[PDB]
Amino acid sequence: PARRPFIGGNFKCNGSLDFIKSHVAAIAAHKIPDSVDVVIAPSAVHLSTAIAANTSKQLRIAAQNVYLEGNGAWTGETSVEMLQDMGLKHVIVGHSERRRIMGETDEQSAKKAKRALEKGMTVIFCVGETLDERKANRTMEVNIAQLEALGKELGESKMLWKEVVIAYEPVWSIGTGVVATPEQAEEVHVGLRKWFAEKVAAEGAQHIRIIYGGSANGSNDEKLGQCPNIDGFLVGGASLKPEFMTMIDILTKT
Amino acid sequence: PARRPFIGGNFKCNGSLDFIKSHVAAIAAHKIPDSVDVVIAPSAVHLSTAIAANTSKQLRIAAQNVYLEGNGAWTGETSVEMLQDMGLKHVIVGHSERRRIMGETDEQSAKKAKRALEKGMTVIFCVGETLDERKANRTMEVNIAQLEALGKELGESKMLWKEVVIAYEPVWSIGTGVVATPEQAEEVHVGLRKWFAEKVAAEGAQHIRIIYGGSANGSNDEKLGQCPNIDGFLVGGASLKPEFMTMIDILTKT
Repeated sequence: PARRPFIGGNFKCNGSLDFIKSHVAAIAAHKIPDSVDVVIAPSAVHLSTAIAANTSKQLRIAAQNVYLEGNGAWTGETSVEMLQDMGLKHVIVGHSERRRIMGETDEQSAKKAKRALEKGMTVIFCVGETLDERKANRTMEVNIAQLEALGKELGESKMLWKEVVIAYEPVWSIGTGVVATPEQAEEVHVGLRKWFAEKVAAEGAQHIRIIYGGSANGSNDEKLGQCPNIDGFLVGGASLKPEFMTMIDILTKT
Repeated sequence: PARRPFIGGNFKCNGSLDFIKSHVAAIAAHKIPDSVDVVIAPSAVHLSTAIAANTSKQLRIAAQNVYLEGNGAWTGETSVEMLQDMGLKHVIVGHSERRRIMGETDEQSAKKAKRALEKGMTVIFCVGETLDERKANRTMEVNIAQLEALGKELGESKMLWKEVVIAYEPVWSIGTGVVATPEQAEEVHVGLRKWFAEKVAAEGAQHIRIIYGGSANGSNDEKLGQCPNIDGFLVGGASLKPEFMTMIDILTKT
């Protein structure tokens, strides 16, 4: 049973018009196969610019964040319809930064993802646990509660999980001084697909994509691809460098 | 003690690319004097596009929000550096929608204005109280507090107030169509300028631009402008309508 390899690029709060132009062009030129999905998430101010630079059939732009309200009195916010009007398919939801740093609740992350999913978008729905929580031993407790909020919000319409790519962020290895082992990452991915099968759809638990946003590198990734329940990567800082193309290359070979 | 009149328009989380082009060009095609400061805030997604539609030499584009950190791991967050790279001089800060709905603290809003102010942006700082607060009679107290948090962050560099525009938006007034009588609108501006001379500076107070926000509209706008301490308007709903251009004519004539 094969799921489709999927790699995301998260630029976060990085870039200028020129860097978008030069970087997007860089990735676009890299030969991208059709067995693989490649997405990059530029900052909102750069969506229009990145999209002009994308001369690629294969690659597509995503957005880092969106709101749980349609167009309205929501200053400082983007809506799904603004995204779709610009021709965007993918958006990132639940990133650790917005959850952990910016006070974004599981409900807001789940409410946000559902809304987008209703309208046909693919959501990179991001979940992960911090070191305190790993140490508590609630690795599963924390991730599943993040996931369960999505199950609850999607609810009856479980068709929507189809457009969800799970992103596991090993937040506890982000300069905690602790790095992840491919074993530890895989163990989590197995544990999550187990939840989805057991509590959503056993049939569709083999079709969902779960990617490892966990300090994946040019190396230590050829290993990570090998992990069977790891379906690809959500790169962060490295998505701003040419290392990113190489990471793409690995996914294909693996 | 003459203040240069300032009218700002907030699209809020509204717009389509096509809409943005057409409207921005309808505004640019309007005769704007060198006497009045005009600024419009489209969504971050539409910033590039709005700047391209803008053929005016007086009109400026603004941002409805900015983050309090710089470039880096703030997924879903825009930075002043991104803004200035795009050629933006104005950003909106401390809007009741984000304050009263999304949980932006007073200091969160204060640290955003300061950082954007340090890098020489002209900040549209928003203050305002809820229907309750006004009834509890806590108007000046609330407006002062939101205003104080900026003082605290600014601290020694008090001149960063020079490029501050203050928008008092009654919380009750906004959207509910119910609005502030000129007697009322003016009442608040005196207290706020009272605060500024009192707490900040007595020469700079003469020059700080306090603009009135909320349900501003034709006919009504007219007396509102005549109020000698109301230096302009922050428009939401009508900024989207051809009405906005009319509003600028009134502001100047006044």
